[PDB]
Amino acid sequence: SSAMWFSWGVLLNSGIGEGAPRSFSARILGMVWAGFAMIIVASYTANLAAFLVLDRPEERITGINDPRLRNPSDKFIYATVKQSSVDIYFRRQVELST
Amino acid sequence: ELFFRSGFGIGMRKDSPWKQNVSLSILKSHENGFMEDLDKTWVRYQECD
Amino acid sequence: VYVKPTLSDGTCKEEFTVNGDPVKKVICTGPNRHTVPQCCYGFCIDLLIKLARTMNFTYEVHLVADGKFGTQERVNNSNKKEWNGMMGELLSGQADMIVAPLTINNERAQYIEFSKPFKYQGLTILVKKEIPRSTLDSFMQPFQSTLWLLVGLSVHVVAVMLYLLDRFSPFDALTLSSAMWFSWGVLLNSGIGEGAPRSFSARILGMVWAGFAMIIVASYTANLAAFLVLDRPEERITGINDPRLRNPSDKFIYATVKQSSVDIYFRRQVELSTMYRHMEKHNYESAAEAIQAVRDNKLHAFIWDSAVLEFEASQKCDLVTTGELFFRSGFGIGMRKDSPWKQNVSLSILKSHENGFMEDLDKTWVRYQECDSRSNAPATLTFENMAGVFMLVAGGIVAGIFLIFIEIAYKRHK
Amino acid sequence: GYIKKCCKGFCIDILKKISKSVKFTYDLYLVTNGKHGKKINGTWNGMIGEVVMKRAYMAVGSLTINEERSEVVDFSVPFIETGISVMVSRSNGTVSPSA
Amino acid sequence: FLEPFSADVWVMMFVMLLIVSAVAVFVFEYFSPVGGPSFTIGKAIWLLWGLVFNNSVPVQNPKGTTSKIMVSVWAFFAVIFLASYTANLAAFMIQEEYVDQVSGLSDKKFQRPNDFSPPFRFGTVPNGSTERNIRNNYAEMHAYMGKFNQRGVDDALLSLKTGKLDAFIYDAAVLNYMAGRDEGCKLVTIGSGKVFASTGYGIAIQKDSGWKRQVDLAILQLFGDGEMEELEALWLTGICH
Amino acid sequence: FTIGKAIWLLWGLVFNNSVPVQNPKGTTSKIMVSVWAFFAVIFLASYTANL
Amino acid sequence: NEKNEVMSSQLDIDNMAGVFYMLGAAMALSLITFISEHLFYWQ
Ligand SMILES: CCCCCCCC/C=C/CCCCCCCC(=O)O[C@@H](COC(=O)CCCCCCCCCCCCCCC)COP(=O)([O-])OCC[N+](C)(C)C
Ligand SMILES: CCCCCCCC/C=C/CCCCCCCC(=O)O[C@@H](COC(=O)CCCCCCCCCCCCCCC)COP(=O)([O-])OCC[N+](C)(C)C
Ligand SMILES: CCCCCCCC/C=C/CCCCCCCC(=O)O[C@@H](COC(=O)CCCCCCCCCCCCCCC)COP(=O)([O-])OCC[N+](C)(C)C
Ligand SMILES: CCCCCCCC/C=C\CCCCCCCC(=O)O[C@@H](COC(=O)CCCCCCCCCCCCCCC)COP(=O)([O-])OCC[N+](C)(C)C
Ligand SMILES: CCCCCCCC/C=C\CCCCCCCC(=O)O[C@@H](COC(=O)CCCCCCCCCCCCCCC)COP(=O)([O-])OCC[N+](C)(C)C
Ligand SMILES: CC(C)[C@@H](O)CC[C@@H](C)[C@H]1CC[C@H]2[C@@H]3CC=C4C[C@@H](O)CC[C@]4(C)[C@H]3CC[C@]12C
Ligand SMILES: N[C@@H](CCC(=O)O)C(=O)O
Repeated sequence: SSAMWFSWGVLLNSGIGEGAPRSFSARILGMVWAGFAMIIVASYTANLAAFLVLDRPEERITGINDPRLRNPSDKFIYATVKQSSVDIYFRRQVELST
Repeated sequence: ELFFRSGFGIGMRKDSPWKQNVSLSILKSHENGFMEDLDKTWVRYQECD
Repeated sequence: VYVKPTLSDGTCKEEFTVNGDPVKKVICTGPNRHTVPQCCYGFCIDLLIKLARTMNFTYEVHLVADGKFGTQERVNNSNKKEWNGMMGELLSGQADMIVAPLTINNERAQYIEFSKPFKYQGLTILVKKEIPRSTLDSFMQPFQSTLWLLVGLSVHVVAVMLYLLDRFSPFDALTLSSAMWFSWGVLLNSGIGEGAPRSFSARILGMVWAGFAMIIVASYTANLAAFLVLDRPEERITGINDPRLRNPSDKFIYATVKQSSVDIYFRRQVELSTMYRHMEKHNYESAAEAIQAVRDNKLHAFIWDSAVLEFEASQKCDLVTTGELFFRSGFGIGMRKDSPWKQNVSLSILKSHENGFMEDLDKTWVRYQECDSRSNAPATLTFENMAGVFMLVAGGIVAGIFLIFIEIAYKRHK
Repeated sequence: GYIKKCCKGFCIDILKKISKSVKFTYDLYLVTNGKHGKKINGTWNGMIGEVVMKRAYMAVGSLTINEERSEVVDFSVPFIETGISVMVSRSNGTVSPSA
Repeated sequence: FLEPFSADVWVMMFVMLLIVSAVAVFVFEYFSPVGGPSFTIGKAIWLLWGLVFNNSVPVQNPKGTTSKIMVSVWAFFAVIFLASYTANLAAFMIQEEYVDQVSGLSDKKFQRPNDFSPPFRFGTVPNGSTERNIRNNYAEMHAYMGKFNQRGVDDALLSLKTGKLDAFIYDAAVLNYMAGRDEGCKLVTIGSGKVFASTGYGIAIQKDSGWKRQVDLAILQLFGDGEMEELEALWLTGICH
Repeated sequence: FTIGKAIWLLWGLVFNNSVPVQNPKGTTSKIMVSVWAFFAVIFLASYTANL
Repeated sequence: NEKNEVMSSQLDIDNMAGVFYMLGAAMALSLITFISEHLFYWQ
C-alpha cells in the first residue's frame, strides 16, 4: 500500500505517500520514477491549454493573394453575387482566370 | 485586404440635368459632416467584441 | 578559381583531394601593379583542362589586371564607351576566352557571346547571422531589478506578520525562524519549513502568499529559456520583399561588388532605385572583402551570386545566406563574336552536364558542408547559457562556508 | 529661368498610364505662385489657379476634391481616397490590474 | 528528451554540482549546533534530486540554519532547471527525422535493383531527354526501366500514391510544379530539389538562322527586367512551396 | 482531520504542493485527494500556459 | 505591416502590481479576522 501511494503521489505531485524507499535498489528505482513522472507530466501539460480550446489555425484567409484561393478546390468554396461589380472585376482580370 | 477600391456613387443618365447639383451636395455633405452622421446612425453600431 | 602563391622553385605545391586524386593546378600570371606567377585551381580551372583536352588547345591563364568582373562604363569625361575588367580584356584581344564565373547578362551578350551555362544559379543575400550572447546574470533578467527587491521584501513582511498573527492570536504557534522558513520554502517550493501557520488569520495570509508565490514563479519561469539564450526575432532579411531593405535607413548596410552583374541588375531595374543609391555608397571592390566585412559586423547584407554565397555558409558557419534567389542567370564561358570555338565549347559543356562531369566537379569543389546546416530544432542550452546558474550554486556554498561560522559563533554568544 | 528638373511619384505614374491610354502629350511644370489653391481676394492661386486662368489644362498632384474648387474647375474621379486625419504620438500603455 | 541541455551541462548539475552541494549540505549540517536519524550523504543526494523533480518525492530536511539556506539555493536552481528544461520539451519530442530510401541516380537501388531487397519499382515516360540520358549513361538501369514505362506525368503521378510505382524520374521543372501543386503535400522530390544532368529549356530555332541572336537577347532582357520572376510566381507556384 | 485542514490541504495542492498540509488516512480519502491532485495538475497547466 | 511580438519582457512592477494588490488585500483581510476573532473571544 505504501509503495502504491509513493508511485501515485510522485506521479500526481500530491503529498499522499510519505514512505520513501529504504533499500539502495528501491531508492534508485524510486528516483528515476520521479524523473519519469516529471517528463510525463511536463509533456502532458506542455500544450494542455491548446487542447482545451481546440482552435484550428490556418483557417482565416490572408486575402486575395492566398494560394488556396488561387487554385480551385472542392473543400474550399468561395463565391460572390451574380451580375454585380465583383463578377465583372474577376471576369476582366487576367490573372484571376481560375 | 481591400481591393478594387471603387466607391458608391449615384447613377444617372448622360443628360441628367441633376448631374452637377447631386455631386456638389455630396461633396458639401461630406465636408458638412452629414455623411459622418449618416455613418454613425446606420453603419457604426458595434454590437459585440 | 583559388589563387595561391607558388613555391620557391616557381611550381605549384602538390596537394591531394579527399578522394586521393591529385589536385590540378594551373600557373597564372596575375597581379600581386606587378605581375607574378601565381597558382590557380578550382571549379573553373578543372573545367578548363577538360575543355582544352577535348577541343585540343593550349592556354596561358592570367588573372584580370583591373580586378573587376566587367561592366559597361561609357565615361563621358573621355566620351568613350569602354568595358572594364575581364569583359574589357576579351574585347581588346588581350584574352581569347573568359573561364570564370561570368554571369550571362543582356548587356554583355550584345558585345561578347557566351556559351551554354555551366552553373545555373541566381542572386541571394549573405548576412552575419545572430550569435546568441550570454551573460552571468541572464537568470536575473526576466524580472526588473526593482520588483526583485519587492519579491524579497514581501517575503519578510509576510513572515513577520505571520508570526505576529500567531503570537498574539487567541488560541504549535509560529516562531520567527519558522515563519521565515514557511514564507521562503513556499516561494522556492523547497521542502524546508514544516510548520504550517496556526490561527485563522495567519492561515488566510499563509495561503494567499502561496498563490502569490505561484504567480511570481510562473511569470518568472514563463520565458526563462528565452532570456538565457536570447535571439533576434526571425532573420535580418527574407529576400527583397521587406520594407527594411526597400529603402535605406543608415542602420542597415547592404552592398555588392563594384562593377559586376549585380550592379547592372539593380541599376537597370526601375523599382530598385533607392537600393542602388544605398549600395553605391558601400559597394566593395572584391567579393572576398565583402565576405570578410560581413564577418566583423561592418556589412549587414551582401547581395552576390548564390553559387559563391552558399559555399561560404558551408565553410564559415557564422555566415548564413537568406532570401530566395533572383536574377537566375548562370555562368557562361565568354568569348568574342567570331569565336571558332563557340560551337564546340557549348557542346562540351552540354555533354559534360549529361556525362555527370559537372556533378563530379560540384562534389569535389562546391559541396563540402563542413559545419551543421540549418533546421527548425529549438536551441539546446549549452555551457555558456547555464554558466550564470552554476555560479549561483557555487556562490551558495561559499556563502554557506562563511555562514556556518556565524551560526557556530551565534550559539556561543547566546 | 525655366530650369528643368525630373518629376516622379505616385501621381506622375498615373499621368503616364493615362497618357498612353488617352493618347495625349504633356509638359509638366511646377507652381511658383502659391501651391494647391486658395481663393485670396476672389482669385485662385496655386495649382488650382493655373487651370482657372487657362495657363494649363490639368493640375496633376495632391489636389483634393471639394465644393469650392469644383465650382471653378472640373475634377476627375478620385484616384485615391484622402480626407482629414489627426496625427499624434502614441500614449503610454498601462497594464490593467487583475490581468 | 535529453536534448534541451548539452551533455556537459547535464553532467555538471548532476555529477559535479549535485555532489558538491550534497557534500556541502552534509558538511554544514555536521557542524551545525542543532544537527530522528542523523543526516547522511545518501539523504543529501536523495533530497537534492527530489528538489530537481519538483518536490513530490519524500525527503529528509536538514536542521541547521545554514544547511537549509544551501538547500534553498539549490531549490532556486531547481526552479530554473525545470523552467529551461520544460520550455521546449514538447518541441524537442515531436521532431521527426524523415529518412529517404534513395539518394540519387547513382544509388545502388537504381543501378542494380535486382540483387537487393524486393526490387525498386521506378520508371519514366519514354521518348524524351530523360530516357536518352539514362540510355547513354546507365545502360543496366535503363533496361530495368523499360518494364515500368509510364504514359504521362498525370498517369505516373497517381501510380506513386497507389504503390504500383516507387520512384518517378522526370524533368525537374515539371516535377517541382507537380510537387508544389499537390493535395496533402505528400509527394516530394528526392535530394530536397536535387537536379541531375542540369540543362534548361529553350526555343529550338532553325539551324543557322538570324533570329537566334535577337531571340537570345530578348530572353535575357526578361531576366534583367524581372519579368521572368513574375512569370514563375504566376505559373510555377504551389501550396507545397 | 477536521474541515479547515481539508480546505487547507486542497488549496495547497492547487498551488503546487509547497505549503505543509496534513494528509488524510484511508484509501478512499487519499484517492479523492489524488483525484484533486490531477485537477490541480490541469489547473496549473491551463492557468500558467498564457500567464 | 503586422507588428512582431515584443519579446524580452522585463516584467516590471506595473505588470505585476495586480498580484501585490491581492497580497495586500489578504494582508488587510487577515488583520480584520484577527480583530474579529479577538472580539469573538472577548464576547
Ligand atoms: C521566482 C523568484 C524566486 C526567488 C526570489 C528571491 C528574491 C530575492 C531578492 C533579491 C534582490 C536582488 C536584487 C538584484 C537582482 C539582480 C538584478 C540586477 O540588479 O541587475 C541589474 C543589471 O546589472 C548587471 O547587469 C550587472 C550586475 C548584475 C547582478 C546584480 C547584483 C545583485 C546584488 C544583490 C543580490 C542580492 C542577493 C541576496 C543577498 C542579500 C539591473 O538593474 P540596474 O543595476 O539598474 O541595471 C543597469 C542597466 N544596464 C545593465 C543595462 C546597464
Ligand atoms: C558569497 C559569494 C558570492 C555569492 C554570489 C551569489 C549569487 C551568484 C550569482 C552569480 C551571477 C553573476 C552576477 C553578476 C554578473 C554581472 C557582474 C559581472 O560580470 O561582474 C561581477 C562578477 O560577479 C561577481 O564577482 C559576483 C557577483 C555576485 C552577485 C551576488 C552578490 C550578493 C551580495 C548582496 C549584498 C547586499 C547587502 C548586504 C548587507 C545588507 C563583478 O565584476 P568585477 O569584480 O569588477 O570583475 C569582473 C569579473 N571578470 C573580470 C572575470 C569578468
Ligand atoms: C529528467 C532529467 C534527468 C534524467 C536523468 C536523471 C534522473 C535519474 C537519476 C537517478 C539517480 C537516483 C539517485 C538516488 C540516490 C539514492 C542514495 C542512496 O540510496 O544512498 C544510499 C547510500 O549511497 C551512498 O552512500 C552513495 C550515494 C550515491 C548513489 C548514486 C547511485 C546512482 C546510480 C545510477 C543512477 C543513474 C540511473 C539513471 C539512468 C539509468 C543509502 O543512503 P544512507 O545509508 O542513508 O547514506 C549512507 C551513509 N552511511 C554509509 C554512513 C550510512
Ligand atoms: C544574484 C543574486 C542571487 C540571489 C539568489 C537567492 C536564492 C535564494 C537563496 C536564499 C534564500 C534563503 C536564505 C535567506 C533567509 C535566511 C533566514 C531564514 O530563513 O531564517 C532565519 C530567521 O532569521 C530571523 O529570525 C531574522 C529575520 C531576518 C533573516 C533574513 C534576512 C535576509 C536574508 C537574505 C535574503 C535575501 C535578500 C533579500 C533582500 C530584500 C534564521 O533564523 P536564526 O535566528 O538565525 O535561527 C537560529 C535561532 N533559533 C535556533 C532560535 C531558531
Ligand atoms: C490566482 C490564484 C487563485 C486566485 C486567488 C486565490 C488566493 C487564495 C485565497 C484564499 C485561500 C484561503 C485558505 C483558507 C485556509 C482554510 C483553513 C483555515 O482557515 O483554518 C481554519 C478553518 O476555519 C474553519 O473552521 C472554517 C472553514 C471554512 C472556510 C474558512 C476559510 C475561508 C476564508 C476565505 C478568505 C478568502 C481570501 C481571498 C483574498 C484574495 C481553522 O482550522 P481548524 O481550527 O483546524 O478548523 C477546525 C474545523 N472545525 C471548526 C469544524 C472543527
Ligand atoms: C552523482 C550521482 C548521485 C548521480 O547524480 C549521477 C547521475 C548521472 C550518472 C547522470 C545524471 C544525468 C545524466 C546525463 C543526462 C543526459 C545526457 C545526454 C545524453 O546525450 C548522453 C548521456 C547524458 C550525458 C547523461 C549521462 C549520465 C548522467 C550525468
Ligand atoms: N492636399 C490639400 C492640401 C493639404 C491639406 O490637406 O491641407 C489640397 O490639395 O488642397
